[PDB]
Order: sequence, then structure tokens, then C-alpha cells
Amino acid sequence: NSLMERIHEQIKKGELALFYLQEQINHFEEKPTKEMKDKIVAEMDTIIAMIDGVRGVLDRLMQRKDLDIFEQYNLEMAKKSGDILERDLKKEEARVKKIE
Amino acid sequence: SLMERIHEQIKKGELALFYLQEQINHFEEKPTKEMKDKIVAEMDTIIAMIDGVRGVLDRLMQRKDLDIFEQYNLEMAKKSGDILERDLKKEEARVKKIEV
Amino acid sequence: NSLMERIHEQIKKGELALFYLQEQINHFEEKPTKEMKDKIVAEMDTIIAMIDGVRGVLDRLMQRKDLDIFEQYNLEMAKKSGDILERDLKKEEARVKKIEV
Amino acid sequence: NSLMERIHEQIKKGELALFYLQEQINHFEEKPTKEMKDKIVAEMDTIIAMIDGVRGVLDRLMQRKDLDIFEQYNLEMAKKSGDILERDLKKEEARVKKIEV
Amino acid sequence: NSLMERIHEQIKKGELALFYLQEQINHFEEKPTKEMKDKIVAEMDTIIAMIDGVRGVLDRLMQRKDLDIFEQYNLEMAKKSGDILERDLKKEEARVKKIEV
Amino acid sequence: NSLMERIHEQIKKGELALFYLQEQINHFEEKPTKEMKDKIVAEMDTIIAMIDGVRGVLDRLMQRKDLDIFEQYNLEMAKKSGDILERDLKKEEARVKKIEV
Repeated sequence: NSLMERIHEQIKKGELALFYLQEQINHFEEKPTKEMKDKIVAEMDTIIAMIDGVRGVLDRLMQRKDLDIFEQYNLEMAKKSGDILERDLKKEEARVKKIE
Repeated sequence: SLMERIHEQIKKGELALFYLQEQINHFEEKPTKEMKDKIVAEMDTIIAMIDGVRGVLDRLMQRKDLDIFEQYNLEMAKKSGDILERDLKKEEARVKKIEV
Repeated sequence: NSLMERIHEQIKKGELALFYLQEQINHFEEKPTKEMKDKIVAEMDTIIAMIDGVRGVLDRLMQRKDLDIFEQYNLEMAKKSGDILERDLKKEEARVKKIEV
Repeated sequence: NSLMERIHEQIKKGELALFYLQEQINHFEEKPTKEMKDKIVAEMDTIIAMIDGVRGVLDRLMQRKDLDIFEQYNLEMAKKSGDILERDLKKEEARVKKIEV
Repeated sequence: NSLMERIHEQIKKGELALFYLQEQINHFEEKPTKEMKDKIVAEMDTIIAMIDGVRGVLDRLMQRKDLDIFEQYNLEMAKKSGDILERDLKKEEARVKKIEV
Repeated sequence: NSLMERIHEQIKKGELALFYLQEQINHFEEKPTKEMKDKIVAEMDTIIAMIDGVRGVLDRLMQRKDLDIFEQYNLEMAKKSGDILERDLKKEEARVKKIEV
């Protein structure tokens, strides 16, 4: 386990939070409102803010000597995942701003 | 797609946690200074990631354009967040308090 | 909290579910889609079927002859509030069904 | 809306009703009497019975198709948290009966 | 309504308190305990305090010049009701206190 | 026994006092007059003054130390119902005054 299941449920929320953001964008495109843009953009800057600090924490943990071939892999995957997401966010966010 | 990749990446994050658990299980068998140092170092990183997300929630829970449903969903995520982080912190202390 | 803490938030969810329904109806009047009509109605019938079930349970408890005046009061209020909510639901569901779509 | 304003007030009343039950259990432990246990158990069996009526409600919805991602997830948690809540209730009730008088 | 029905409810609240009080005293007489006595005395003191406060308001109102025969009578009755209630409450309070625990 | 009965009828008086007022306002519209207007004004004024005074008393009571959640809630509701009532009174009176007489 339950100790692990707890974390999983918490992570699943973040995933659904992205789906929701995607829905907000969809609703925005339909009926564009400056008020909604302010919301979406802020939220996107929020997610990016977290990833920024998170990446740092990872870069530090990877500079250890204990990490084995398996542990090293996981960290590299998490670091890359954050990169992929943050890139696809700033790219998407920039598009929203371009929407008149 | 992106969401298809986010889900795939998230699944890997789960498998990573199950591995950490097995190294804790292995540590209960042969409590050593080396493994303990690694585990603790990894538990710190995880807790930090949560503590970080915790700070992101607060920044959002201050806006005005938040309907009752969004506010509630966040308050729940934060309440649950503090619970999970509190459970992990107590779990780490139990690890840092073991002899060889 | 203990059980009361959980029971409380559990009831809080019910309150939100209502406001959520209000939104379904509020937006339904904007674009009367029969696809949503069949959906909303189903939800209302579910809640009503739940209330009707709760009443039967409240009636059995009120049958006891060892409840203090305050306990009797709370049971009457609970049953009454349920009776009120069901009135407004059936009167609203009837109006919704009238909207062609 | 006055209705939701009244429902909200009723929730506050029901909240006090639950806390009042808490006190009953407290004093019950202090001075364990048979007659009190009977009423407390009956009151909890009622609270549990209501939850059983909630599950049959959720299940009926969790089978529906026109539910989206968010709606389906919200109910799924309500059912899980509901099961745990009810489970904890039955456990709390057992502890009460165990207190012989 | 959403007003007169709400008022109707808040009115019955006063009677509920008194009825509940009479039950507390009854239960106390059956099983006297310092905990309950102190609780009953505290409640009565508060209720009495409310009567004393209200009496002041009623007296100030009687001074009004634009009062007709009706409004004036209603005040006298409301004033006498408090006089009776407080007179009986104090007698019951003195009696309860004298009960050995 | 005669006390509770007296308090009960003392309750229905305050209830009728508002309905009787509502009827006064009704007939007034049918045939406006500077006399009924001055009377109604004084009537609605006195009631408002009462609510004001009672609130002040309710504020003092809440400052007591031996109060419990149930006593605090009763006071809160008593003060709340006083606000709503007076609110409609102040508004309604305005509508009454702005009537061509």
C-alpha cells in the first residue's frame, strides 16, 4: 504494498491534471477568452516551474558513485521524461499565446 | 501523441519504485553502511520531489478563476500530498535508525 | 477527526455533485443536446432512487423508543431535507424532459 | 440559490449529529450500559446501511457509457474511499460490542 | 417561502432546547453525577442570561411612542412569558443544585 | 405543562405577526395612503429594532465560556435567522416607501 500504491495514486492525479489542461485548451480554442488564457498559461508555467527544480535534484543524485547500472538507468529516464514534457509544454504554451 | 508517451514514462517510474522497495527488502537482510547511504539518498530525492510539488499547489490555490471543482480537487491533492510525504518521512527515519 | 473526518468529506462530495449537476443543466439550456438529456435524467433518477432508499432506513431508526429529543430532531431534519431535495429534483427533471431536442 | 443554501445548513446540522453520536460512544466507554450499546449499534448500523445504499448507486453509474475521463475517475475514488470508510465503520462497531456490560 | 419556513424552524429550536433540558434533568435525577449537574447548571445560567437580555430589549421597545394597542400587547405577553420561564427555571435550578451527588 | 403550552402559542404569534404584516403590505398596494404608509413604516421599524437588540444579546451570549458546540450553533443560527429576516424587512420597506401615495 500500500505504501507504493499511495504514491501511484498521487502520480496518476498529475497525469489526469495534464488531460484536464488539454481539455481546457480545447475549450479555449472553441471560445477564446483572455481570462481562460491567463489561467492556462499560468498553469503551464506552474508545471514547468516544478520540472525545473526537479531536474536539478536529479542531476545531483546522479553525481553519486553508489548508483548501479539499474539505478543509473531510472534516473536517466526520469531526467529525459522531464525534458520531453517541458519541451512539449513550452511549445504548446507558445501556441496558445499566438491564439487571438 | 504526447499523452501516450507520458503514460508510458509514468509506468517506468512505477517499476523504479518497486526496485527501490526490493533493495530495502535486501537491506533488511544485510544492513550495510553503503546500501543505507544510497537508500537514504534516494528517499531524500523522492521526498524533495513531493515537497516541491507541494509548493506548486499553493501558488495555484491563490488565484480567483478557480471554480469550486478545481479548488476542491487541488485541496484534496494537497491534503493527500502532505499525508503521503509525512508517511515517507517517517519511513526514512525508520531506515536511518538501523545498525549493521 | 477519525471517522467523522472521513464521513464529513464523504458528504461534502455529495454537495459538490449537486452543483455539478446544476452546471450540466445550466449549460444544457445553452445547447439542448438530446445526448446530454438522457445522461442528466439518468443521474437524477439515480440520486432520487438513493434518497428513497435512505428514507426507508431513517424510518426504521425512528421506530426505536429510546432516542432522546435531540436524536429524534436530527432524524426528522434529515428525512425532511431529503423530502425537500427530492421535490425540487422531480420538479426540475420534469422541466428538463420538456425541453425538446 | 436558497435550496443549496439550505442543504449546506443541513450538512452542518448533520455534522453536529455525528459529533453528538461521538459523545454517546465516549460516555458509553466511561459507564458501559447495555441499553446504550443497543442504541449506538442501531445508529451505526443505520449509518452503514446508508453507505450500502451509496455503493449500489455508484455501481449503477460506473456501468454507464457516456461517462468521460474525469467523471469516471471521481466516482472510482468515491467508491474506494466509500468502501474503506464503511469497512472502518464495521470495525468501529465491533469494538463497541466487544465492551461487555 | 424560503423565509417563513426557515423562521418556523428557528422558532422550534427554542422549545427543543427546553425539552432536551428537561430530559437531561430527568436522566440526572436517575443517575446523579457532578459532571451532569455542572452541565445542567451552566446551560440554565445561559438560558436565563438570554431571558434577562431579551427583557431589556422588550422594555426599551415599550417606550416607543408610535406603538398601537396590538404591538403594545404583544410586548407585554412576550415579557410575561420570560418572567414565567425564568421564575420556573430558577426554581428548577435551585432544586437541581440541592440534589446530592 | 402550562409553560410549554404558553411558549408554544407565544411562538405562533411571532409567526402570524409577519404574515399579518405581509397582508398589510398587500392591501396597501391596492389603495396607497399616507396613513397606512406611516403605520407600516412604524411597524416594520419596531420589528427591525427588536432584531437589532436581540442580536446584541446573542453576541454577548457567545462570549460566555461554558458554551459547547451545540449551544454555540444555536446562537449562531439565532443570529443568522435574525440577519435574513431583517434583510428582507429593510428591503421590503424600501419598496413600500417608493410607492406612489
